[PDB]
Amino acid sequence: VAGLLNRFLGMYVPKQLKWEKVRLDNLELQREALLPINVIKGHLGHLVLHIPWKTLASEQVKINIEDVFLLASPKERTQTFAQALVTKIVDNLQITIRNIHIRYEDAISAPGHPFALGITLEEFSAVSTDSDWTPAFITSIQSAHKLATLESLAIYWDTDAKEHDEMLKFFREMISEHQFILKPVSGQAKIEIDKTGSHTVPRYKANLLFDEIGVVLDDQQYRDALMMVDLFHYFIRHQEYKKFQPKG
Amino acid sequence: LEGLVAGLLNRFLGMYVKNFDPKQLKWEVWNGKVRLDNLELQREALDQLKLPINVIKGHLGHLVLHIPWKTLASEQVKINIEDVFLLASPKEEQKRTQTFAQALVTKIVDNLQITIRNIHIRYEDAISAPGHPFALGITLEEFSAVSTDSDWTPAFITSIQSAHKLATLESLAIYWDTDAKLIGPGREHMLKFFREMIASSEHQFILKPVSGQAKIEIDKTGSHTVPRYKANLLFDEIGVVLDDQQYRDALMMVDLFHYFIRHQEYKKFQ
Repeated sequence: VAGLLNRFLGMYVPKQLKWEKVRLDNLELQREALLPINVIKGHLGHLVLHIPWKTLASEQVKINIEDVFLLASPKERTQTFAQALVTKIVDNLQITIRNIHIRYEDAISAPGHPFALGITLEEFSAVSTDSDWTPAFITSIQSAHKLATLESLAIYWDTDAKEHDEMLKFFREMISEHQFILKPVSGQAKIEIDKTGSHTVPRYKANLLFDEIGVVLDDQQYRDALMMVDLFHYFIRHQEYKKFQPKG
Repeated sequence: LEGLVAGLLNRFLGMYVKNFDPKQLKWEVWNGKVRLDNLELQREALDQLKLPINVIKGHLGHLVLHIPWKTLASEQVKINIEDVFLLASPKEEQKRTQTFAQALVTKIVDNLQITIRNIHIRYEDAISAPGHPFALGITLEEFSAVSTDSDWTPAFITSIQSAHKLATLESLAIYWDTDAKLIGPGREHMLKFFREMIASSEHQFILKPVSGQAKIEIDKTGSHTVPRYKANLLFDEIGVVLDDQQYRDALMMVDLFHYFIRHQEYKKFQ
């Protein structure tokens, strides 16, 4: 239990953690946490895990994360029991995250016109539900029904734009006149994941109800839109690009 | 105005329609409405999109155009199209008159009201992913677009700075068939096949039918101060579904979207 958490945590991010409730603050992620983005800097403000250790496997767990930011840039026997434990505990957990700001700044691309790319979301909630989308603690084999809830989803992409205490404020102030492309939107998504692996049923089903999406484009963004398409293809498919890098 | 608009119509039509004849338009002298039935589209019809695609077959079942000649300056044109089917395949390797026609067309399309019904666009690809042919599809029960005011009320409007359009989609569905059975350029007026599409498990739908409304505001100023494009979308529950077969082909598909988008820049001269 505690050892698993500690080891995993150790690498992404110890004596004090005792796995009794838990509480953490001001965790700075590693530069090698993972996408080709090199994490220039990464920071998680506050984190909380509430484990019902005595009553585990009867009722769902809880983890609440407050203030996580991410900054990035382009770059040149016992184990089987443990695994089943991790499976059952992760299958019915509830995650609640607020104030998340992933901002990715590219300077090398579109040379001479550096841009900053950004995703803003100040509340996300994913929980396990039953076949009929009423939330519950169901343990099932055939399919997993997750329900996520998404408040203030916003994306900004602004062309021609550029210490720990200052940086945190900068990352958190945005959540209003930046060149947003996706106005803040709130909605709910019903994901259903198949575990049978059968070829008669889909791997993923999603029913997302969103309200009032507004998307805005400007002349700079419209000009760089094709360049941007190239960018996203690159994130998603970088290994295919790898052969073309020079080997003289 | 009747003769000029008629000739312009024959230019525009002539660009996209296979074997066009000016005799194809049927006019109603009683009101000045014009209708066309059973159009055939040319292979190069979708070129304006600059995609490496080839239109094996296209069909416009019924097309009707209502023009208010008498009140045309003060009232909008209307166009209804029914049964549009597109089967595309990937492609392997006087001064006053000109000015007046441009301004006239500008007024017409600025307040045009379009309603299209029973749309099926099908992309059959056997060349890429060889041995694993697939078919992509977009179906639309109805698509409509009208020009409106600042407050989204349909009205004839002429504004120098801004253009407001309200488009409604009813029953839009996208299907991605893996290892699909292709109609092909089999020349079997295909027509029946799209007939079945008007109307389930014969297609693998990544997008189950959804209806929605788009409020678009365009800025013709070109001013940096205001966004060139604005859009507000209100939709119904959106149901997306991923096959296990489609998920294995997903990365290849991302490749395809990019290759299509960027094809213009890799032109080969000869």
